[PDB]
Amino acid sequence: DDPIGLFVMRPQDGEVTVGGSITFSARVAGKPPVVKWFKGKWVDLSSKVGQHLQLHDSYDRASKVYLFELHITDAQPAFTGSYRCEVSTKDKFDCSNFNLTVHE
Amino acid sequence: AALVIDNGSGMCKAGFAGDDAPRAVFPSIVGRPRHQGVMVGMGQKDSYVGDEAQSKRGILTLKYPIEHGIVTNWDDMEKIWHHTFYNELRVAPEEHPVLLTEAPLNPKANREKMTQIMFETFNTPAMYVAIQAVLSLYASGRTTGIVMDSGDGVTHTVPIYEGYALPHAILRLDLAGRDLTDYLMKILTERGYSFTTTAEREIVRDIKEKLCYVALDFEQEMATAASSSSLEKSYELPDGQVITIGNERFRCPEALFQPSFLGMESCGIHETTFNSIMKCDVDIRKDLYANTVLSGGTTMYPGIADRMQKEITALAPSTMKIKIIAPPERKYSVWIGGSILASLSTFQQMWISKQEYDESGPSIVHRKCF
Amino acid sequence: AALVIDNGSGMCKAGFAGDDAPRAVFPSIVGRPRHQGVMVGMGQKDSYVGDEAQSKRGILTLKYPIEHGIVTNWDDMEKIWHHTFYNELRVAPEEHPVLLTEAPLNPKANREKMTQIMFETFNTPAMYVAIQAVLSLYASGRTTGIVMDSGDGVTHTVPIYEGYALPHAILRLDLAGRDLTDYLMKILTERGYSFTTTAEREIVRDIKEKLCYVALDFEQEMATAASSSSLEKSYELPDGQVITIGNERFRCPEALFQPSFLGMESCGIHETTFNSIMKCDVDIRKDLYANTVLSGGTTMYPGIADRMQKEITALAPSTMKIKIIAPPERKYSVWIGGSILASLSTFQQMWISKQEYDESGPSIVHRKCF
Amino acid sequence: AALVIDNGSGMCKAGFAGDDAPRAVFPSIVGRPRHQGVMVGMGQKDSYVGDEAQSKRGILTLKYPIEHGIVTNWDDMEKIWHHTFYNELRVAPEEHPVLLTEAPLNPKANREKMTQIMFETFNTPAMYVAIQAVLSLYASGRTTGIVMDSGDGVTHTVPIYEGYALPHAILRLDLAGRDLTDYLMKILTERGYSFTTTAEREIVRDIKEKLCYVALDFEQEMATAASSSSLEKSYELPDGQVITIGNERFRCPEALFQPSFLGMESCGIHETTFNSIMKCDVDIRKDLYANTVLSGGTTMYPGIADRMQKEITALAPSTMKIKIIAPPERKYSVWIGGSILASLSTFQQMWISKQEYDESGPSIVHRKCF
Repeated sequence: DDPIGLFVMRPQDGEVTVGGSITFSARVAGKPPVVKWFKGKWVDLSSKVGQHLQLHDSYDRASKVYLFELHITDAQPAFTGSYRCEVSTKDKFDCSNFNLTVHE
Repeated sequence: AALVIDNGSGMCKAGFAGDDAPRAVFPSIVGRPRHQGVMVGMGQKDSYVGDEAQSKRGILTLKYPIEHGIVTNWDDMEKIWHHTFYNELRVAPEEHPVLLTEAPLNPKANREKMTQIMFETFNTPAMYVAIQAVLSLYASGRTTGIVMDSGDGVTHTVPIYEGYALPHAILRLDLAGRDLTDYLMKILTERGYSFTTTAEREIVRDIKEKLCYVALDFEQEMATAASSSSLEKSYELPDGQVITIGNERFRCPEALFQPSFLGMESCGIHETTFNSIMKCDVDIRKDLYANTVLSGGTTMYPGIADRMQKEITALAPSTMKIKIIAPPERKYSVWIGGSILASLSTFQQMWISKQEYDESGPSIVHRKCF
Repeated sequence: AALVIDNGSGMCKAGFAGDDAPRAVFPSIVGRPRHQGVMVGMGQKDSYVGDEAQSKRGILTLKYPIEHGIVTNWDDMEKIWHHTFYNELRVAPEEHPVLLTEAPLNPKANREKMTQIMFETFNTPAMYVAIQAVLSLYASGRTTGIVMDSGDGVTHTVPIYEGYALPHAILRLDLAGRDLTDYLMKILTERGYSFTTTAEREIVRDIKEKLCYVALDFEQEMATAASSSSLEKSYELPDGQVITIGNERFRCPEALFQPSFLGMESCGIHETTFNSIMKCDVDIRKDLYANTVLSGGTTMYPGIADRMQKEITALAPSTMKIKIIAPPERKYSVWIGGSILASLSTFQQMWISKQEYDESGPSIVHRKCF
Repeated sequence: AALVIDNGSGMCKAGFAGDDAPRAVFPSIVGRPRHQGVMVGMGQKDSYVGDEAQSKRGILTLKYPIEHGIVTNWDDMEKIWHHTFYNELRVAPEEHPVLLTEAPLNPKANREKMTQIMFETFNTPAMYVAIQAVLSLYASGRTTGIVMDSGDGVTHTVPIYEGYALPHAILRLDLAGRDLTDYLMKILTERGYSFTTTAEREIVRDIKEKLCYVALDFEQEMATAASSSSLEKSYELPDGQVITIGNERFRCPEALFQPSFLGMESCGIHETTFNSIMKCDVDIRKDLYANTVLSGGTTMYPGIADRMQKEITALAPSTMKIKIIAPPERKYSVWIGGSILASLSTFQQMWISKQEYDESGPSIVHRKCF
């Protein structure tokens, strides 16, 4: 098909209302992989973490799969746009593209 | 024209470049109502910014966005900046360039994020970040000397010789007016008065600003405290309660001189100045001793210049006379320096353009400036 | 031998130095007959002191001599001291030295007056005043740790490292069992039971001591309070009335954890411990976290140690496991420390002599001891 | 039998002559209790010496007896020496001769006083003082070469040809590991971590010893700093806090190479080595380039030997190859040279004797030896 990347599960597109909360996640197959969340090409979400954005990382022993989560709360209209998820491993680099839309 | 904003802890100073005094000065506090209100027709106003908080202080809980020269929460800062421009200045950032002030030995993240918020949160054609010690020096009108900069946030020392910088010689000291306030509230309890709330915490700060002073000699005033006649003064609270303080008032300012009372190893403000000078080269040491400049919010208390003068002279060689210049309105000197800096023709090319930021990114701040 | 008296709000603990437990323990209350009695042959007894008051509680109005670690009325204290020596101890102050315990961050006047009353009101060859947190540590036998001392009067935190104490690190919290009692009486009214009298005010305190416990998780027990088969218990009053409480009793202890219910800004007991630790140096922090000691009247309720352990571990880094030592008879630990302290040979030299007091004056208490 | 003591800033190395490894090694620090502790039965102990100070580091304030190869306070040194002979060695100076090591270009007063303390404070039949660079050479077992000696105190260069020493060619450099530590603590603040206390100052030094390394190419690693994958390594503090450092970690070692970062005009370690060689004659220069020897506490950082070889070969003509010998356990090499020197038959005749000291006086130290 095409090479199969580091994501068992790719981030998914979603819609969020004003004042609501939306969660996006990425799964990586089994040193632990490092994930960067980007708004546009040059905006790093990790430096944008405050009341509006949270980052959560978890590891599950049973499946040997790492789950990375992006948490958005009180999603303002200003958050509408294109978001890019990048994950790096010992031997591989990979990225995924998804869009967040805020209505109202 | 241009806009200059001085963001030290506890206060926000803002105004237009080319002006002697800032348009608006207010405390840097963000407050939220901790208690539920049971009424109909209330604004609700999730938070209050600036002096608005001071009036409605009892209901609210007060949070300081900047601690020890470090911004703890960025969104609160954004509300403050929003408040400074639209609420008082009544101007658009797009129309005017904006100058911000930075404390010495400050972390990299604070400068990079601050520029990122100004370029994207507010749309500004250009902006610049400068060090607090150098702006005070321009307000003074002197290009050579040593600047002692202390405020609510953190005490900083930065010697200046003919336009050259000496990074090794620059010393950061973790002493501040806010730190003094914690010492002060603690000292009141021994006398039978206790404050455990943030709202009255500022009340002692108000007390400290005018009632507190610096003793010429700590041992001698404390010694004469036995016959407390002139050492006791009555202070009136908004409550209506009356507070009287004696030897307690002068010793709080003493703590800057004596960090031991606070419990920290680091040397006092006068010793730190010596450390910066010792680090510096022998050729430029003689002018620095007589060129001492005092700036910041907590340098206001009377007797600071006089106590520093004897202490610096005592530790230093008697070979050269020691002169300290601490002019009135020293608190506003940093903002004033910013206003003059913006005014100069050469400086405008120097501003970090919006255009430069978009390609290269937030990391250019360290690359372009000091 | 020597005499040791532990004074905290609500209770008096006293006994001979060098013994396992104090000779007599009774509540610290002064009560006067508010109602005029119409009889002949009545003693009249203008005031009643101690447990005697509890027996005749309905007629009398009860006043606590010590509020928030502060003695409101000095002559009431004198009556209780008289009562402790002459009534239960059956000893003369002249014969034995006397040790007293004092709360941290306590006003200067209380220590100076207390010695003045002991030297002149009761004659004694020597006396000494010590801080409550250190004595509790002695009962433990531990030389290093952090002591959480909360009594009926005021909650105090005092970290100790290898016998050395940091004054800056010591934090005073205005939470107490008596404060909890006011909360408790307020909470009972919603159920449908009302107490507006000091005499039955103590009755809820009695209820609080055994019936009230600290929930492992506030949200989960309250959630499970919808169906009550285990939460509700029946308490029998002296009157003969039956009182049943549900989710109401566990939340009273919760307020120490959650000052917000009380309406005060100051952080809960677990946060305060963190504040004290943050103040302390990085090198000594690791031992302090696992050396937590619980002492005082209000630390009696079950589940306190378990709730504190999870909360401290959550806020603190996961790198070091946290140990909290809360042994049984923790309430009497302060007195025990006092009895052991008196017993050591070195300590006796350290006592403030009657002879020293007459020339130098009452002000020497601060000068000599901490 | 004889005793050999290697004294340099930050560490004390001691043992018995004729043995490959020293019996006891500990840091050279004196610490006093800055905070008054309140307890009964405390050992007190006005000062702590050695590793004892490290354990009780938070309460104490640490002062180094030796700065830049210069002893700041003589009494503190005496306590250290007392500590080494009695606490770990468990031997009497009267019974065994004692060998001490001296830094090059050191002022005359330190050598005369050091012998004076040894003969008067501790009774010993004989003692000798030797230069640190020559002892390292003996440990190596090489007759001719150039010795680069850098430690916690001061960097020293001493070229040796056939046992003959050239006084003019000897170069002293003011760069040291302790100096690096100040740079390191200063660099941590930009990241967002601040250390202003001597007790945690040591903690960064601990970090520096294992975490820090020397880049083959400074410019290339810094360039690759943006993609921080392997550059950032986690560190654990006694506090429990976690520290991560990236490009910051390798630049600290760089400072020795680049004094400009520290602001000093004096040239880096590789250029200084060149100056010693330039000073030397044509006949002996060719072997010296191939005979470079590295020794001392701060030379333990990995990559130093590879970078020095690279830099010396580049600056030096291609006409001859450049070999640098930097064996493992180079830090302890000076002590071993001292132990081997004492064991040699010729050396025992060459001892400064107690008998010799008393008639002639302290001034014989310069007269008798180099």
